[PDB]
Amino acid sequence: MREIVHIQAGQCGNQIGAKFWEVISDEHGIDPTGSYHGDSDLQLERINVYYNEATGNKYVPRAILVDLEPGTMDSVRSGPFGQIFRPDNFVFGQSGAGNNWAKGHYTEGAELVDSVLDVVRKESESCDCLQGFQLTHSLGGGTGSGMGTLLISKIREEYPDRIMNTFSVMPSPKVSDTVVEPYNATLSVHQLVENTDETYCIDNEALYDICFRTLKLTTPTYGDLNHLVSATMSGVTTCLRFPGQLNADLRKLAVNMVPFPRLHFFMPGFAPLLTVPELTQQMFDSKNMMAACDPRHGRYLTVAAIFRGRMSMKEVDEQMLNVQNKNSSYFVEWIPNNVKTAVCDIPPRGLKMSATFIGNSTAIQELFKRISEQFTAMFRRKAFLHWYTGEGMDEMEFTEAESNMNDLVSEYQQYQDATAD
Amino acid sequence: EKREHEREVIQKAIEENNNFIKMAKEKLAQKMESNKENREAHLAAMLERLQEKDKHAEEVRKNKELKE
Amino acid sequence: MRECISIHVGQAGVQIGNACWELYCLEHGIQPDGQMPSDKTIGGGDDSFNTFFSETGAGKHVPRAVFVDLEPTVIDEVRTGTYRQLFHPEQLITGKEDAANNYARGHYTIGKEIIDLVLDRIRKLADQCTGLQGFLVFHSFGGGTGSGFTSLLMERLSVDYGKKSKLEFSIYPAPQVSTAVVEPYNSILTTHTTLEHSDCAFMVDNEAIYDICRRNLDIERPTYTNLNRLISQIVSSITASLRFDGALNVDLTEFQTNLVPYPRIHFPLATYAPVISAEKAYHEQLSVAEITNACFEPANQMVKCDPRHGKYMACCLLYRGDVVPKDVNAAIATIKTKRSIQFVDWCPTGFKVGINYQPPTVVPGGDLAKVQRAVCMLSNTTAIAEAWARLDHKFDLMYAKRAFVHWYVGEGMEEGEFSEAREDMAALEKDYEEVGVDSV
Ligand SMILES: Nc1nc2c(ncn2[C@@H]2O[C@H](COP(=O)(O)OP(=O)(O)OP(=O)(O)O)[C@@H](O)[C@H]2O)c(=O)[nH]1
Ligand SMILES: Nc1nc2c(ncn2[C@@H]2O[C@H](COP(=O)(O)OP(=O)(O)O)[C@@H](O)[C@H]2O)c(=O)[nH]1
Ligand SMILES: COc1ccc2c(c1)NC(=O)CN2c1nc(Cl)nc2ccc(F)cc12
Ligand SMILES: [Ca+2]
Ligand SMILES: [Mg+2]
Repeated sequence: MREIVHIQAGQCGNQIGAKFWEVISDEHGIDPTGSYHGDSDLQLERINVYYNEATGNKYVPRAILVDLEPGTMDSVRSGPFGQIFRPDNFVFGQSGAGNNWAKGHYTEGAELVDSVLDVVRKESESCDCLQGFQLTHSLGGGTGSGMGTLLISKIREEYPDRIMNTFSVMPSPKVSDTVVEPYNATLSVHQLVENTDETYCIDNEALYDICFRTLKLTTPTYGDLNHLVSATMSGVTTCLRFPGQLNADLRKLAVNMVPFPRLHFFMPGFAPLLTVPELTQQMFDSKNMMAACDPRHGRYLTVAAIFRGRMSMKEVDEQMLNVQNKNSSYFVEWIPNNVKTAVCDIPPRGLKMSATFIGNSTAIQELFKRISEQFTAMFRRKAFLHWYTGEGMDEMEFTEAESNMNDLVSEYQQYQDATAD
Repeated sequence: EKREHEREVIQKAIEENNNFIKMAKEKLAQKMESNKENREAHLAAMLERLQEKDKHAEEVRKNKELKE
Repeated sequence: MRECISIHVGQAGVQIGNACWELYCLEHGIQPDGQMPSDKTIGGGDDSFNTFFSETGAGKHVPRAVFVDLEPTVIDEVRTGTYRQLFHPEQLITGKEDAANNYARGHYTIGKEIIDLVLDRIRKLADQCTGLQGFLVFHSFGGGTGSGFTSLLMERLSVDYGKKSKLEFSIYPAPQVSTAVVEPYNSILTTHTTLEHSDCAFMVDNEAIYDICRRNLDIERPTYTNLNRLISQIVSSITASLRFDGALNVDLTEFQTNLVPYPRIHFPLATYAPVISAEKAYHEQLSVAEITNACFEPANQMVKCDPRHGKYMACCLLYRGDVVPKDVNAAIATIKTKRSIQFVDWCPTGFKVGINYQPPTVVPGGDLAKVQRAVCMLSNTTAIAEAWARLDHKFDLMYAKRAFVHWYVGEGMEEGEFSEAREDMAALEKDYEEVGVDSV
């Protein structure tokens, strides 16, 4: 058994975290009571990775639900599977965060952190072999962005030798109006670059655009968006959850995916939103990327591809070889055999064949450039600095988080320009 | 003379089988020791900066108490 | 006596041990519970098969083997599989956390926690030996256990057993079945750390094995089960001299005299024939002269390289089954005139032949045809250095940007170990050049 420990934080965090468990519970054969009503035993073989086994053969997610406002909390139990969770693993503020990063990181979040850290430990010490953690949150406002990165700091301090995997949801002015988001994100990324091993960028700008153009949704809801995220998140964990050729775990992912510690921000992808070549074409298509970045504008350091369904893997092998040949200038040449693939026989609910695509592309600097720009439009103005310097923060701290995120893009460019000869 | 030689050759084969077990044993212990210090030195660096982060969260909270 | 202990390290090593030990059992008539009706010497003996199998008083024949892996997935399947009764629990050793594809974790971080226990278990196997010959170590180049734990165990075995023989069966990485993008790093690190501690190493190129499977057995996307069942045939042939008696049978160690002209030049090229499906082997008997000939077709080699564009330092033929010296001699004579076989100028050009009469065996439901006669050629050719060249090039592409190098430094290793390893490899490739140059 290799136990991941899940942590949802904030408004965005808990919601995308919730449909996550709804989906993987359905794939694995678990109803909202925690019992297994499933056909195949391939759904149990590695169930302990996300699930505590309770006698009465009840499987309990290994989830720590967290927020600074009890509202988001109540929704969870009320919703489907709300009663599969552990009642103790809810940890709730009262005063809330009010879309302020300082309130999540330094002040009000500080007051609730040690109450989370305690549930972490209780869950961590129950583990035969703790992989680490995945945090579902947002970088746009309040609890998930700030307390989530303060919780990261604190956890890494107690588990410096465990993996820290986050699903961070990046702000898009096409989906939220609160103007302090370019601030919240940049201060989070300053922390994410320094204290996570793997961060999947879920870009609300790319989730919107997808829903609006491909899915043609004239007004997409945070529920139509989160339908995309649940598909992605079931995908980028297939090899954690199901038996396969490769004994995937959160560190083997990191070792093989992250050639430089800081360059650990993955562009996810899904298809379809079919044949093995259409999948592959779409899966490498910038229209299927969950981060508003075009791969053809940079170069792939490393790529992972999950094929789900019943399909000729001989076909898959030739198809994946085909895209690297025809697209060869878009994979850095100084890292051989840097595109791996895995196939799992069970596809997600309602798709006979899916593909999921994790990429580490220097084009992610696009994502970070858009945030960097909206930042400086406010920071050049000194706008709303009072929401932050009032909570005790220095102005130097905005400068630093800004220079750091600028370096991160500068380093992506360094290796996009790098050659072998 | 020939027997003096015969015993010198078997003394050499022993000398060298031994020096080889020796230098292996030592090369190992050197490596295993330089590795504990390196890995520790690295884990220590990580904590020292994770805690200097906690000191900065004191300074930050103590500034908002200089607001009231 | 002359007993050999086999050590199977990591997923590749363990799974290949399953293929080899299931094959040995079928060869020697041993059943999955360990009983052998033909052994009338209960509790012991010095029969040839006893070089690989001890006997319990209750009649069980028990592999002189140890399976070590830093996680339990792969060895749990041995503990519960068809042959679970064959092994004593204490032969099957597992950790809780594997090496995560990292040489450092296999050698230092995770491995240092189980090495004493593994050495201890090995000592209990050697203490049952009246004349221990050596060890046979099976491991991948690519995995973090395969590379870093193997080499830790190799250094250790050298300390506890001095110059006693250590042979390697090493899985050389191939892009079609590879696990990790860092397989070149683990590859060079372990090749450097082990080079002093190994007397003979047979490399198996996963792409060589993969192509033979696709091409001679018509398997579309061959699995580890497909490849392992072919590797164990080649392993079987190399060890059949140890496990079997025979007038015309020649000890492996005698072939090693010929195969290693200098300590570092110890990587023999294996080639095996016939690899042939049942349908294509039906009505088509392949003669001594046909299989011998196949040995000199580069597409039948365990490692991809061109012996034609290199030089031979030794060439051995290990036959099993229906083969007699007259035929062998006829076949070699034709090949010498019709094939490109240049020897270096400092070593004789005769072929060294051994014949085991017991015919080859196949495993229920396998893809290999049961043939009347088989052969494994073991050559020491400079061409093998090509495999070093390729692998050394992949290492360089990455190390020049220090890609991934932080995953090793954070586990305690220094960049200097990397350049030291690659220099050793640079020298090895230069040694293989030097042996081939003519004399003055
Ligand atoms: N021929 C063959 N090769 C294998 C097999 N299993 C793994 N390999 C090869 O081994 C290489 C990776 O090393 P592994 O043995 O799988 O890893 P490990 O030894 O368990 O070490 P860890 O990284 O700690 O898991 C890959 O390149 C594979 O090609 C097998 O069953 N047969
Ligand atoms: N994709 C997606 N984004 C969300 C969702 N809920 C909130 N967000 C984003 O998160 C940001 C607000 O942070 P929030 O979740 O309210 O923090 P909290 O109130 O402390 O939990 C906004 O910019 C939203 O775009 C959701 O359900 N789906
Ligand atoms: C090519 O570079 C690699 C990228 C990724 C990986 C890897 C090598 N090798 C490993 O053993 C872990 N691993 C993966 N890990 C996880 Cl969690 N999911 C995956 C899904 C698909 C897939 F192809 C690989 C993985
Ligand atoms: Ca006997
Ligand atoms: Mg393993």
